[PDB]
Amino acid sequence: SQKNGIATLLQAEKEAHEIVSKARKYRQDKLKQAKTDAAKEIDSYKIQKDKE
Amino acid sequence: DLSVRSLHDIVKPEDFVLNSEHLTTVLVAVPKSLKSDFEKSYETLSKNVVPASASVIAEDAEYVLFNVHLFKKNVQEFTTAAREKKFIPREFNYSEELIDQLKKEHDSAASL
Amino acid sequence: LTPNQVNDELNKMQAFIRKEAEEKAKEIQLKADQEYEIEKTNIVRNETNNID
Repeated sequence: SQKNGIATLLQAEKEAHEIVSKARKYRQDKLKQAKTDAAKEIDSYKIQKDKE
Repeated sequence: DLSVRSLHDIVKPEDFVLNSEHLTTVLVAVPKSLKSDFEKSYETLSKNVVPASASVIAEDAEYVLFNVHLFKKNVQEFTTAAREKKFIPREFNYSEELIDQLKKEHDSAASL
Repeated sequence: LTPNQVNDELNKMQAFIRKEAEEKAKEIQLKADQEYEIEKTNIVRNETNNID
């Protein structure tokens, strides 16, 4: 057969697809928020110098 | 010869479940007399065997055919052992893009 | 052997697939945090000099 020790592995690898997709999504979100923080901290630094 | 013939009626998804890889199958063709070397090696052969992957699958009355599904990490042991138990190394899988080639070529040769 | 113990090894393998997926996702998150920090610091350093 092919339904013993495989279909359970099929569900396992579908869960693997889901988990790796989660990790990818966290990669993109971390990158995006990294750039956002980089752009906003410099903005605050700028709003300091005009007041200076 | 029944060992060199390119089979086109036993390869199927139901025995070649080509999907997200977990296993590694292989076809076997052994004479009838040596059937004890494989039958009595039902599960002492090695680890990582697949249930119903050694039971009766197909018999040609001269060779016996199965689908030896071993996992995708411990292929080394059975690959090494295949050279001392007379296993045919013809790596076949469910791939119509090659199955159709032989039939089309034979018919075209006859027609030409 | 008996079909049950090979089934126990099968269970070990369903556990293995998910364990490996979780491990790789964890490593992905770790390197995600590292790139978070480094990328955020880069533009911060650059602009702290440009605005100066």
